[PDB]
Amino acid sequence: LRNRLTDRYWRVQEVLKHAQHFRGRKNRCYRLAVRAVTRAFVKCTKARRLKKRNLRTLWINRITAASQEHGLKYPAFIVNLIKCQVELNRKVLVDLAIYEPKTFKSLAALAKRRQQEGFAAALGDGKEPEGIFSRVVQYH
Amino acid sequence: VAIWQRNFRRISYANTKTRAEVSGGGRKPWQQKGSGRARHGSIRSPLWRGGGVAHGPRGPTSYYYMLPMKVRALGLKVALTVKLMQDDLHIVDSLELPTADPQYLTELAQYRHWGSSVLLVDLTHEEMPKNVVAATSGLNSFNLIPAVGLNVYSMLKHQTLVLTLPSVAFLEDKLLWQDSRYTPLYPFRLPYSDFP
Amino acid sequence: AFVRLTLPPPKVVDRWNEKRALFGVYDNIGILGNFEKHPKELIKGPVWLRGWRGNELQRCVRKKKFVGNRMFIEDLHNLNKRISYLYKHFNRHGKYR
Amino acid sequence: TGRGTSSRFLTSVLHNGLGRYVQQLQRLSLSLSRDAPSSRGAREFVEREVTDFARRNPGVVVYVNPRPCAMPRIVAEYLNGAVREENVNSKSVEEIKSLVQKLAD
Amino acid sequence: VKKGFRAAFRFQKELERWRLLRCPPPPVRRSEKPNWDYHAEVQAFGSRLQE
Amino acid sequence: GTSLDLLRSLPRVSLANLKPSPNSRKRERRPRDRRRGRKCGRGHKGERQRGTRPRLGFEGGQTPFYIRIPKYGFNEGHSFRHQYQPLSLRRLQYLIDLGRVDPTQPIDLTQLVNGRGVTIQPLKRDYGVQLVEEGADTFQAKINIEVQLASELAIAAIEKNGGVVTTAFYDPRSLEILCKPIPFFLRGQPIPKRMLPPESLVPYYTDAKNRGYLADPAKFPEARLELAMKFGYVLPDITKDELFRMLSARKDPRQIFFGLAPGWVVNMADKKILKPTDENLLKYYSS
Amino acid sequence: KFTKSRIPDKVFQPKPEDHEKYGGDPQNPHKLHIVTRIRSTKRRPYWEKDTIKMLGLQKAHSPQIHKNIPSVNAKLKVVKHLIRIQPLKLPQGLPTEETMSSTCLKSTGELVVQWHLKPVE
Amino acid sequence: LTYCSTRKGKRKTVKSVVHRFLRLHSGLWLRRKAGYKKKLWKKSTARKKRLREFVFCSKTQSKLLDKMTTSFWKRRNWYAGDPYQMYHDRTNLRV
RNA sequence: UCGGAGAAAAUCCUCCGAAUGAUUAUAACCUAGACUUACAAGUCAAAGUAAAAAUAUCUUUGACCCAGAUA
RNA sequence: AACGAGCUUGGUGAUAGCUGGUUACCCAAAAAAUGAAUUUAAGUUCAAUUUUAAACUUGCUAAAAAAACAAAAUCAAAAA
RNA sequence: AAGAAAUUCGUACAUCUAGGAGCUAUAGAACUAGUACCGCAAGGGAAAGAUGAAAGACUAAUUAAAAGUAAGAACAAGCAAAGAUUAAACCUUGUACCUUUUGCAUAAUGAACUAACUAGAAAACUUCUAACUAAAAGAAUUACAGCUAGAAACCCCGAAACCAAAC
Ligand SMILES: [Mg+2]
Ligand SMILES: [Mg+2]
Ligand SMILES: [Mg+2]
Ligand SMILES: [Mg+2]
Ligand SMILES: [Mg+2]
Ligand SMILES: [Mg+2]
Ligand SMILES: [Mg+2]
Ligand SMILES: [Mg+2]
Ligand SMILES: [Mg+2]
Ligand SMILES: [Mg+2]
Ligand SMILES: [Mg+2]
Ligand SMILES: [Mg+2]
Ligand SMILES: [Mg+2]
Ligand SMILES: [Mg+2]
Ligand SMILES: [Mg+2]
Ligand SMILES: [Mg+2]
Ligand SMILES: [Mg+2]
Ligand SMILES: [Mg+2]
Ligand SMILES: [Mg+2]
Repeated sequence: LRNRLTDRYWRVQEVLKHAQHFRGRKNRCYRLAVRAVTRAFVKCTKARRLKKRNLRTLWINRITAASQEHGLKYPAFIVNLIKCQVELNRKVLVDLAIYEPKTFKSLAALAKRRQQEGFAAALGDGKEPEGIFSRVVQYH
Repeated sequence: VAIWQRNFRRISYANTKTRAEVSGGGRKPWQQKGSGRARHGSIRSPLWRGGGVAHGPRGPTSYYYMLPMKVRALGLKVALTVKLMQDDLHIVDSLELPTADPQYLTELAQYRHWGSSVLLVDLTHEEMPKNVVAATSGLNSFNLIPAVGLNVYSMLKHQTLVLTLPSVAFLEDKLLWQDSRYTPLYPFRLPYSDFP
Repeated sequence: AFVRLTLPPPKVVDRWNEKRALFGVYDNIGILGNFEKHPKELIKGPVWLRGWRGNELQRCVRKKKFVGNRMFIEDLHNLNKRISYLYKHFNRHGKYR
Repeated sequence: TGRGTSSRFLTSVLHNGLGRYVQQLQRLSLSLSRDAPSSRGAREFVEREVTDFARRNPGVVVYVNPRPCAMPRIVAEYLNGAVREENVNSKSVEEIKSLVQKLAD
Repeated sequence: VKKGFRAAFRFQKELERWRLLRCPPPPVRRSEKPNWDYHAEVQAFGSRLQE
Repeated sequence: GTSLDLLRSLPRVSLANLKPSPNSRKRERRPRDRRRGRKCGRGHKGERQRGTRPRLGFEGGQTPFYIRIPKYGFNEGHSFRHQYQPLSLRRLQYLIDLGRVDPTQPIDLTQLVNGRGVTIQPLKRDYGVQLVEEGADTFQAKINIEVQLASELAIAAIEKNGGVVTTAFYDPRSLEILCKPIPFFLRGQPIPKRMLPPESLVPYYTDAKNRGYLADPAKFPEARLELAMKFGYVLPDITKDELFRMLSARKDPRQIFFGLAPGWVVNMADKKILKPTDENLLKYYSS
Repeated sequence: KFTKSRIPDKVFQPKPEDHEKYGGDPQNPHKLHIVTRIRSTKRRPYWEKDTIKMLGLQKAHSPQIHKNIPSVNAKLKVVKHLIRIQPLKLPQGLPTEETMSSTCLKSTGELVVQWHLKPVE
Repeated sequence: LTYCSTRKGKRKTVKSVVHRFLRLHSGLWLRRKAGYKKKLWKKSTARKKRLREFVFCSKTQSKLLDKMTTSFWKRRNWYAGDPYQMYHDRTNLRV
């Protein structure tokens, strides 16, 4: 045996250190531990993408709850705020709903205000002048 | 050159027995079928404890090869230049010394800012002075060789080179002969018109 | 895996022993000595591979050619079998035809 | 590895920037070998860059210890009590300078 | 017995880590530990706070 | 040389600072990692993957290409054909100009070999050197040269400048001694006789037009003049030439060296030549 | 057999109502095309794959400027279904060396030569 | 073939190649046409002429014949009066 | 095994033949460029030269080795 | 103590176009399973593909008329 | 597939008993032993040991350290984890590995687990790096820019059988 590997202790500990919080022989038996660690790492990597999407779903639910309190559906709240040139994102809208209820009510009133102008505008046929809150600030 | 000097002498005596050379192993251990075991034909196969080695060292092995004669001569010229340009070469008229005490030689090396190890070259082994022979005999890092013994590897191992004036002429003659020479019609040990 | 629980004794190497200090001397015996001797003549080793190199089949055949007539019966039988195995490997087996 | 590891919340040591900003790195130690190939880049760092780093950061105490050494090592200590150690073995001058700045920040 | 001094040396460091966990050392003031100069540290204290 | 000045600045060269020339070493790949491990480059399991594919030239069972072609005597008798190293007049002039061949003395295969102008391999069926016409236009040397074969144009160039060319036959044993005389001398044998040409080559070396060494001298003047008229030059009377004695020198058909008779022993060590006195031996060598 | 298709010429002969709908004059035709890839060439025949790379439309929703000349149009007709063709419009004229660095292509198809990022005022 | 021979440890020539093909030094190989001596009474005159010719070998065939012969057969031979003297070299070959 | 024909470039798809003879104005040698083709084998051919004073006309197959027959 | 032919050793590392296996990381490219011959169809050799390096110049898409066919591919001027 | 000879070369380290980019208890001899044990016989054929200067100092210590257990059974829900979370489990996401099968796994093989051992090897041509260059090579070889040297390569286990001599 001229040349025998002498570092196998540390190569084994590379895998087992990640497996110590498993249950069963997965947490201490290298042949089983290595297979489990590889699935845990694959799950972690794919969960990084999924985490962003799940957070957005949480925000939309929380925004729907907040807007429904004032009588507005989620699509009405979002689109009409956009039509007012307000670019607050869904993550920030949740922070305002939970921690700034008075400000969020103003946004609901603004969104409903713009929504009503749109209803009148469509029936207006274009002869009627544009709504006060329906004006767009141009940029160049 | 230095790698040639190290690797052309090398013979490794590492060996292992193949499955054919380990004691026993002739009979088939158990039948192919109706055993529930892995199939085997000998208890000395590489998979077994005590079996033969599949690809191990085989017998005495040699690493012999030869660098071209011009290449090996060119290496010595490069090594001599390196010692001179790096202020590690010291030309001396003769190796005569006042005393035979090895301490004197070591002290002189310190005084002149020579290295921890010194290589001393003399023209021929037979005529080398008695005083230097005694001094170098007991010194590990001061080594005395004749001119025919000069080589690249020893020059690298020793920090400073000491050449006598006659040795320098000897060295120039042999090395410069290598360029401006013909290829050999037959080995140079045989008589030639103008070669000693 | 299990590891030593103690440090092994330190290895002490004398780099200036006579063998290490004088390694390489007379490797230029030919060019610096008028070519009376070739440097290979300074190689110490088995009679059949002094100043020679080859693959294992060549080495086995060379040993038999040199000292085959002075070999023990066990050794010579093993050497001859090694030749036939290597002969079949090099001349019939491999990726490249 | 998230569930196999610890986590914490975003924080500062002592409300670091509310009133005035204080540099958390307070001590750097550099161990060198005078004559060793692996410590060459660290030796060049001391010759050229260590003095400038010390002047730029007057609140960090820098200790340079040339001594017989197999691997050069940088030890960084912070005000909160954390200690970080870095192997500098055979790194170029730029890498060591780049790493040293990261410890300060 | 596998060849090598290095693996033995590595595992010694692992042993030290385990020993510390089981029987943690009694805390010692930084003045006792190496790489300490009182005069320089005092000046750095002032410079740190911009005072 | 500024490069040597760079060495002055740098640290000492030693066994710890050595490096091979860049790109002088490729990497050896072992089948251990996933890239080159696994199937290890042998492909899927089969005859080739197990290492037992048929021999080179086997085409899967159909009659192979190298066997379906008829046998024909391209190389019949190849090892028994005589080969002549070609020496051109261009190369001969180059050697004379650089001093590697001495035009003052007669030129034989030994002189050409000594000056490295030609490389002879007797073991590889060389029977000597043939003069080759190439370079004839620019050849301007007066030379006495002995070759095994010669061409009409090559002979014309030699004679026009005032030199002499003869074609002589050396047997395989004689050729080796002529090419490398000194190794022969160290053996300690007496100089052997030179065998006459095989019956096939007798007509060639007994013909004046080829300047054969066994040809009739009386027929040389006619042959020499004929080339002069054919190739438009005036034949030079070489007897008047001061170096006529050297130019006229020719070896005896049974002599290998100019001044050494068959049967002598060359004692190089003591700088002596030993000659036999036994009558029967002298008859053998004189023959 | 799925094969390359030759469209009848009548498809590309417009009607008077078409000019009113899209607001393009049959005279003074526009010079440069704005073309964007809005579909994938996966699951499409290789000839459609080839032209998309020739036209530079490898990335989707990134506009490419092309010449409104018959040879280019022939290639565009091959991949007409995978792209959106919009006429390049120059309200303020061609960009000059001074304004070459201040341009911006609007979603309307207009290449403005002055881009300020300020309220119109 | 034999890559490492028992006695000398060398490659061995396939003599059936040496008995059928001629190697020109440039790297080309010559051969005869199969059947050029067979059943000539039923072959057309043009067919017989095609059979009589010496023909070159392809790159793969040349590569195979190179593997099946040793270096001795690839050397320069200076035969007096060689009839292939001119065909051992390539002229005006740009490629 | 190969050739002819339909489907029409698939088929265990459907047919006819060939391992030919007849016919003779006897049908050379040499040589550009091409076809066909895994390889092997198989096709067409200007120019030049030579016999004569229009080609052969109907319309296919077996390699290497090895044995024969001769001048 | 499993005889269509005992057992042991040796030849022997028998041979196996068959089953199984063939141990670090990173980067890049990638066929196709088509045609031909083979006691050949569980294999092999050649073509074809693919690939690395090098040389120097046109390639890919398209492609009018116009022929060849019968009354969407082959060919590929100019251009783009 | 096999394969000469003629003919050239070679005084081999010489001196005295030396040497290792050989193994270190599954290695290196099968070996602590041809023993124990197995077979009527020929024959086959193992395993293992570890204190200190002193045991005429009571036999040493050293190590979160393998699997396995114990200390400490479990608590709706699910390839056993991942995202997370104030929170271990609850909520959400998620059809074990290898090998093959057509690129397909709810297929079919193989794996109770731990430790150690356990499988790519050669230089004809080609490429890269250098020496010298119409010549290169330390004799025999190649050469119409070559020649010389270096570096770069082609696995493991497994039959039924066949033959010789013993029992
Ligand atoms: Mg999403
Ligand atoms: Mg055996
Ligand atoms: Mg047996
Ligand atoms: Mg077996
Ligand atoms: Mg063993
Ligand atoms: Mg030659
Ligand atoms: Mg062909
Ligand atoms: Mg004609
Ligand atoms: Mg029985
Ligand atoms: Mg086998
Ligand atoms: Mg098969
Ligand atoms: Mg058959
Ligand atoms: Mg074109
Ligand atoms: Mg043992
Ligand atoms: Mg044992
Ligand atoms: Mg445990
Ligand atoms: Mg659950
Ligand atoms: Mg089954
Ligand atoms: Mg390898």
